[PDB]
Amino acid sequence: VKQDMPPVGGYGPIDYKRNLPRRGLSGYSMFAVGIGALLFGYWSMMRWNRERRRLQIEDFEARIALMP
Amino acid sequence: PGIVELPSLEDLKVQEVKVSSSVLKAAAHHYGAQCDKPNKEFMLCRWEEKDPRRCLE
Repeated sequence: VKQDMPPVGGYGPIDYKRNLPRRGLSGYSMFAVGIGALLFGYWSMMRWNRERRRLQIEDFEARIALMP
Repeated sequence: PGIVELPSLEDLKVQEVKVSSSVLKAAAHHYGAQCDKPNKEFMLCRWEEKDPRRCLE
């Protein structure tokens, strides 16, 4: 009998592919998302700014009527 | 040159409205609405004649 170490029954395949799935989407979608979220933030910032303008005018009314 | 004419302490003693300032701010809008009608006369007296000791009444 012989007791070397051959490949017992053959070994299966071994990959060597450059498998890069390319996660993400196209860049035009990235520009669309960026400009959309940016403009969303601009509109919300505009609304909050003019609300605080209203309250700032009310504080001006306080300092005007409080003075004499 | 010339002497100053500063008025008397017996005319310069009126009881203040000795409230604190935060409540004075908190009641300011209705203080400007109903009252503060004859003090634009006071403020016009001040801006026309720029002499405190002249418009103190």
